[PDB]
Amino acid sequence: KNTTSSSNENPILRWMSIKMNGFQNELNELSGHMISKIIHSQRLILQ
Amino acid sequence: EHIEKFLDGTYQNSIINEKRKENILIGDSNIIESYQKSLILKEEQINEVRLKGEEFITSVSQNLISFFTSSQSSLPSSLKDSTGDITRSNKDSGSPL
Amino acid sequence: NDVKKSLRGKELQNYNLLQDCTQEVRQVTQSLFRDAIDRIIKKANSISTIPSNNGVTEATVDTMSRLRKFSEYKNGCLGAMDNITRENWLPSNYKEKEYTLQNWEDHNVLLSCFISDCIDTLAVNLERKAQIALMPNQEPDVANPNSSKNKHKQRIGFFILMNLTLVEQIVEKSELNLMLAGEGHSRLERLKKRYISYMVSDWRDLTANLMDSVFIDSSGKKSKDKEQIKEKFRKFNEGFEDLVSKTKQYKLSDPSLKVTLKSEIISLVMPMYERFYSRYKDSFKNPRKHIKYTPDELTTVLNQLVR
Repeated sequence: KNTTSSSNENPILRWMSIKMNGFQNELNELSGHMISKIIHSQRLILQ
Repeated sequence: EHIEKFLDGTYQNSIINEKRKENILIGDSNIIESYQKSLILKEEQINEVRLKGEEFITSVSQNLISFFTSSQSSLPSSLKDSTGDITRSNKDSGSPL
Repeated sequence: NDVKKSLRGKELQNYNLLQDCTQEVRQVTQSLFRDAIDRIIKKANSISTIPSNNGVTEATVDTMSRLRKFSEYKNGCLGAMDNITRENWLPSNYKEKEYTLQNWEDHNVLLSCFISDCIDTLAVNLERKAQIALMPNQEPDVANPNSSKNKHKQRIGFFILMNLTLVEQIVEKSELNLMLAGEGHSRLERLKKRYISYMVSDWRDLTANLMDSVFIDSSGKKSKDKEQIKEKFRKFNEGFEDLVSKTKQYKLSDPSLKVTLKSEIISLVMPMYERFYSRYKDSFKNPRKHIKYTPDELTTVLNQLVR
């Protein structure tokens, strides 16, 4: 139309871009703590 | 919670917002292409499909802490799910992690 | 108003006829106010079903924007409140328990009196319509949180309190806002607390037969009848999660209603489980396998029952 949308995809880019923030943030956080934990595994097993 | 609380989640009370006429003034001329009806043709299933995106991504996320890392250093286990080496005994490790 | 006030201490002789055709324009007020009440009756009873997502019939929107048409004739409303009864807008076979109303002094009395009585009429007619439309074979029994009849006190409660959500959210910025001071706020509060208590009803069943389950086995010993442990505590968990389950059907709109129903039902439940949990938490090495919640975690459940 566009609209793009009908709130609910513009305002569910409040979902979609922010579900992309839950996803990109999820990879961010798991990336962080996983990276530092494995860093504390070469610390914790090798070192 | 809110995003599920907009699908059926009224989203008609939002139509009741300007359908208070914003009185004053007197109209009541609400011709919004109402609204965001919406989504029943599979875009609701695109929404719940995205929620499967989320809980799925958490499922593979913590499911990466199922291997310990399979017993041992597969430590950089960032990707991906495979290799069920089933030497369960012993410590070093069922741990994960 | 301008002419009968105009300048006095003088001969004024058509002033009687001013009071007579002005007595007919107070039959235009009077007829417009019995028209207001009967307007609520017929214009409300127009609809027959609670809505799809159970919202607000826009006959109520008509009723409140109808009231803001009663608003900005304000000073003519003030003089228009002259010398006329509450029963000059009443279908006389009413009861006053229908009306959250508890003087005869000025027109500011009949201001909040009259308008808040009109929203009481909105309450009794909407309430009647729900009482019909859910149990379509019964007598509509009204204003009754202690009803032994309704099965939909939560549902009717959220319906009606969305109607009042509308009403105070037009008295939000109205002149009625600045008109109906003092009592009429508290009239609206009692109006709320009815349907609030409708949404506390089966929680009062849970607490009711919980502490009754304390009462009937308050006779004998410590619970070697461990069917009483898992009776009170299991069935308490059963009805508790039933109530949390049917709490999920409704999602509130006033934040102060969230605070209201929240702290109400917290204050309903808690001390029972405090003295009762803490009374009977001495029965196993794992009460866990029989008794589930703390008051800490149950409190937390209630505090995220109200997202």
